[PDB]
Amino acid sequence: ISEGTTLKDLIYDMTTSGSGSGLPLLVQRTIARTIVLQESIGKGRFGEVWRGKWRGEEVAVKIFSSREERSWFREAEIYQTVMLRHENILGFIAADNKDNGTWTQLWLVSDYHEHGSLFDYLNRYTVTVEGMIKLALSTASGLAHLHMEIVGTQGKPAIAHRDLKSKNILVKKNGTCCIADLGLAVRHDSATDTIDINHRVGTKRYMAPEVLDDSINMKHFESFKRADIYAMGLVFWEIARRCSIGGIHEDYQLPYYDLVPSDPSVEEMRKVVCEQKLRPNIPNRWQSCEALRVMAKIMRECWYANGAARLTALRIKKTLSQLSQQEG
Ligand SMILES: CC(=O)Nc1nc(-c2ccc(F)c(C)n2)c(-c2ccc3nccnc3c2)[nH]1
Repeated sequence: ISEGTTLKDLIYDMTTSGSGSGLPLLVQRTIARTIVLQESIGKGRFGEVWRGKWRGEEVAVKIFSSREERSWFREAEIYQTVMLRHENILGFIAADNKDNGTWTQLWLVSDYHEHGSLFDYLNRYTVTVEGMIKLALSTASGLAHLHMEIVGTQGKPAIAHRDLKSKNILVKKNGTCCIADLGLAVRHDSATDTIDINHRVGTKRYMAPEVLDDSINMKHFESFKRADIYAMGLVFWEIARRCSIGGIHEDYQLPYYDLVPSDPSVEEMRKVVCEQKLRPNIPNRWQSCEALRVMAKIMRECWYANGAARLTALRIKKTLSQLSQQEG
């Protein structure tokens, strides 16, 4: 990397470069190793994510714990898949490694979005009925592009987030969300019908019914695409459940808070979803605006305790794409 180069020039030179692929290793490496960590801004089992500057430009640095090396690899593998780089899918910058044995350091460097995750934004603020759409449409524009199975030269195989939730969604400056945390994600090659997979994963909450009572078929790459939606459905609930309309904007709450204890189990969740087939009670005061209902629609159009029955991702994309025209 030459004197004066800016992260912008890198990314630009990249997108507009021959192949729609990430930056050259040696370069990704140079970046990671010259980043200037600022201060931790979030932790987890996956490790911990910090905020840092690269030659002045802020950046996000997710730092895994050697013990969690595979989680690191998968993301690195995926965020670099042939041509996945939507406007709603976390801009991947680089991945690197550093020591030996017990202390090996694994990093993933992305783009920094001040606002943070939805689960934080939905707690710090109260979106507009207008914003509720940008946020919900983008998420949808994203999960679409992720399942969007292209084919040919370098057709991005269809991918399934396998763990979409209010925390793994980041919101930009212009109130545009973007998918993130593709660690548990899986790919699907259409030219040989394969899946690089392998049990019950994801957050014990937004788990779809198929998985909860185990009666799901992993042979067909749909059981995956499907569960993506239901979960993305629960996420919509939270968004509007925190939307303002003249004063009423019920406190933020995680899906199924009044039914099962905080930090649920597979059993405690399997009872209120499989059995009771109960969903987050959509307050009656919801049938107010023409938009607000479209959500309450999709929200149940997703909460079907039946796989195939759920709406497609690409769909909600088109429907909210239209409801975006007529409104605002
Ligand atoms: C659960 C959770 O917080 N997941 C999660 N993974 C990442 C991340 C960061 C860098 C990177 F390269 C990759 C691939 N992912 C982030 C993330 C990304 C950008 C952020 N920008 C500001 C604040 N927090 C952020 C947090 N959040």
